[PDB]
Amino acid sequence: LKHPPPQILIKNTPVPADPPTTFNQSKLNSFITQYSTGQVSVEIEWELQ
Amino acid sequence: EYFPSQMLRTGNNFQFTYTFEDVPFHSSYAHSQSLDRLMNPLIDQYLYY
Repeated sequence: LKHPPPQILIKNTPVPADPPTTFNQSKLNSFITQYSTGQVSVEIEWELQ
Repeated sequence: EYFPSQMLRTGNNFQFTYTFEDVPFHSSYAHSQSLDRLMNPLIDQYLYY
């Protein structure tokens, strides 16, 4: 296929833990441990000879 | 005496009107900040000296 079915990307959005009360410029490296679940459906129509 | 002028006896009066051109408002205030103190006193700069 020149234009195959497109690839589908998924990610959990990061949720930070509690930041310090004094400002710091470096990116936060502490987060809440997290994961997700769900259901996915796929339906394909096929032509027959 | 080389200009046209109006002559008045005791029963005469004189008047004219004038419009000012656009001019900036006079600033009638004092600054509550000084030019060398416009920074946030909590945070560091990202520039170096």
